[PDB]
Amino acid sequence: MQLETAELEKGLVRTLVDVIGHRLARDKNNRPNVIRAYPSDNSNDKGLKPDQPFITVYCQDAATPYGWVLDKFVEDDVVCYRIAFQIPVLITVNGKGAHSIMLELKQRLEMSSVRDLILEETGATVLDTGAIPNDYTYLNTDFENSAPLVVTLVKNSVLKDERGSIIERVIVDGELVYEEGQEPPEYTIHLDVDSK
Amino acid sequence: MRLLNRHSFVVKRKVSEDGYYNDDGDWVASQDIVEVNCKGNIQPYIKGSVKNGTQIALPEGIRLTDTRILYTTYKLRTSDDVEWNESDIVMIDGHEYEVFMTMDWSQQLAHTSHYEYIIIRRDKMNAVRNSR
Repeated sequence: MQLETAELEKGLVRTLVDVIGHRLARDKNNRPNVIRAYPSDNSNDKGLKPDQPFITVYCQDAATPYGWVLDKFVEDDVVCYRIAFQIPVLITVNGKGAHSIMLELKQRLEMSSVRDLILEETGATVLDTGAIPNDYTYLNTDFENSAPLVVTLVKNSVLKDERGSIIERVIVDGELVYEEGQEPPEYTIHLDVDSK
Repeated sequence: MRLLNRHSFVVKRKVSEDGYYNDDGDWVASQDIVEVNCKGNIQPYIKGSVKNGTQIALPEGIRLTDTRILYTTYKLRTSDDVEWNESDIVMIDGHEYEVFMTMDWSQQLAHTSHYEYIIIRRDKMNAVRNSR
């Protein structure tokens, strides 16, 4: 499995539709309003703001606090590497009662279930979950209630080194001497070992 | 009138307004795009820090930003989240100009009712599709 935030966001979006979809608004296709941040298509088209309440998913960054390389192994003749990653994600609810919805979303991510569905879709484990503020932003006319939350994930990624190769034959030479630097060696041992 | 129709340009209106969000959350623009022929008048927009054909120096290289004002009797529309429709596009010099602002002077007087729009040159970026 390779690590790609584009897939983690999609998996989280698909999971949230079932986990917390009953509290959200629904579009013309009856689907709950969960979307990825900064919507756009065809390199210039821009999405419209859905009907409230809705959810936004945005991946912040990715780091490797756990060393630099976790494993190096051979799976088939191609060499492989494994690396441990950490990915903080930001989920926000916009509308009225955003805090009341974020609280229930928090209380469900900690269940034994749900954490299995997340791993089934994204193949990642939930590591931490931060606090929830209760924000108000003026916009125009009326304030909008919002409630962000940060959910950190952990995943292992594997890549293939197509430039690598393996050793399958070894040739060894040796000598024996009574004294250091004895120019004609007392004995010479030549060895050759094949994998087969 | 004659001065309101000095220029002829092409407008791309997304006739369908069926844009939606995929099961994965990505945005999918409305599908049916239609070309039209319109007539108006285009002039540079001189106000404040507006940038007409201004070269911009950046660590990444050089950019070019432009913006204009358009007088016409045709009713072009910008993006609207309540009505759930996207903005129109105006082709000037072979490049795209997205309608960002509108000013409704229609139904004011008989012979001088019209519209005003501020159109900004679209920035250069690579294309990606999410269609379901």
